[PDB]
Amino acid sequence: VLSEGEWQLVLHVWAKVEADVAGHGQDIWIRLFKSHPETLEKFDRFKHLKTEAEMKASEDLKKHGVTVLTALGAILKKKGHHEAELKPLAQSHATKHKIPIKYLEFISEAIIHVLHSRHPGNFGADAQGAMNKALELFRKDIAAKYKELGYQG
Ligand code: HEM
Repeated sequence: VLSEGEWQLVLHVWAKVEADVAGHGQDIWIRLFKSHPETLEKFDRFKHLKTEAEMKASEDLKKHGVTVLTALGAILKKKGHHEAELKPLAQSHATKHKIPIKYLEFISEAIIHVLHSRHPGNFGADAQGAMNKALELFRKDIAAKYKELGYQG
């Protein structure tokens, strides 16, 4: 359980991210694919991209980034009361896409790296600690759902 003070730090920096959802989406997925190439293999729709240049020019990848950040933003705004939002996400990622928990850890790392680079003034040590706590809560609850659904993860 996070304290109200910790949620405030998380939503304060997220408000800045919302000023340019598409741009943040691009930086995050590009950071992930470059740092962990194996994650790209899970997208039959993007597995052909060979360079950072091709990724940055992809309109479809940009669109998907917006979809992903909008879904994550809705969860964070619930401040822990996200049971209803997690069910459909857990089902599709465990049963259809087959995404291991380890890959959710990799994208959490990419999110923190991008926020640190673009928002240093609003992402100091205390704020980073609060964001890590929020993302750990997310992964913990998704993992529990994965188990109930029959996927090891
Ligand atoms: C930050 C956590 C993530 C969020 C909030 C998220 C959200 C979503 C959403 C909303 C969709 C579309 C609806 C659906 O199929 O459920 C989606 C699709 C998908 N996600 Fe995720 N996702 C996350 C992490 C990942 C990761 C780490 C991978 C793989 C490395 C992944 C792979 C996929 C794939 C393959 C699809 C289908 C794309 C397509 O072919 O159109 N997701 N995700």
